[PDB]
Amino acid sequence: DLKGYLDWITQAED
Amino acid sequence: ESARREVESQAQQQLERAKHKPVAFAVRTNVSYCGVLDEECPVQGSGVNFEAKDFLHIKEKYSNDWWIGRLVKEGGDIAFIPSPQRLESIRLKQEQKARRSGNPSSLSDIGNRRSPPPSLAKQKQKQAEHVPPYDVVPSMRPVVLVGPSLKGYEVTDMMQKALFDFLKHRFDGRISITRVTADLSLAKRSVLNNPGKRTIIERSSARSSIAEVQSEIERIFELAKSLQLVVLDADTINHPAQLAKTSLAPIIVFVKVSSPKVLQRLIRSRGKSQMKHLTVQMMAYDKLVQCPPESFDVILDENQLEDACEHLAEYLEVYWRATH
Repeated sequence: DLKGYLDWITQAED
Repeated sequence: ESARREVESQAQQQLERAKHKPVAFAVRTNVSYCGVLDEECPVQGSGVNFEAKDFLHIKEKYSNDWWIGRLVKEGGDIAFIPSPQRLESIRLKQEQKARRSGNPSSLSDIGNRRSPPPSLAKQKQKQAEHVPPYDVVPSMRPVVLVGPSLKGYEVTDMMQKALFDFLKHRFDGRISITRVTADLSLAKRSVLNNPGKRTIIERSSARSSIAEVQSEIERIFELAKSLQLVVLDADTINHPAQLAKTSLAPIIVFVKVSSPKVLQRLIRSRGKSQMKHLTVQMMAYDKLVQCPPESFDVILDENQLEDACEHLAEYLEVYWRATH
């Protein structure tokens, strides 16, 4: 869950 | 009688001809009623079997007692919806079949206190609140994301921006997304006739920004009138309860992290800047989780971006196929 919630949340606004 | 059959045929032909006309507007009910059981419908057997809090799309006009409309359901046909005044009449009919409606009780007291129904026994009274049965909601329900933390902080901004980009790319040419900088939580309808009609009054509300909020309200209404899907990026939403009593009634979309530990280690993965606000982020997260599932419209609890993306895409595809 962390792996999917870390890359995905850091690519958009990121 | 020939006249009733003639008007039946005329209404049927009008419906057949107007099945392919542009949609005028939309409304939402809040009462349990069926449009087929009534005897006042101009067409019998082709009424609407709706329930509380349902959405109707109206295209053309019939009279002061009925309108023509379809449901937002998939494959919904054309039926007749009772008018505001007609719904008020049928509601008065709802509270007249009882033994009494006014002050004189029928508890084995007959023949002494006739007590003809005063103004308190009619619809004239009870005007302290007077919640209208019908409200003019936007034609297309706006799509809004909430969670998993405060809007305006890195984690929430990215976890919403990814979904916004996916929605824009998948629905390119059929969706419009705009950021609503102005506030939205004050979408009221019955505050006054016109709070702050002119900006030169130099009053408490004339110099305020409430008029901006209302102007954004009509902007959202007219954009939903366009029949194309609308997604809001306003950074003033952190709980659906702040936008549940308004007229918009947007499609609340919840993106939730399964555990507080995952959210706070995600926050730690950003840096010290978010470590400073981690406390309020956790507080808002837990408060929004305590909101019950029936408050939201859709849920996005999958830890994979893709799975949530196709989940939202399937829901919006169902909505698109249902309203066409």
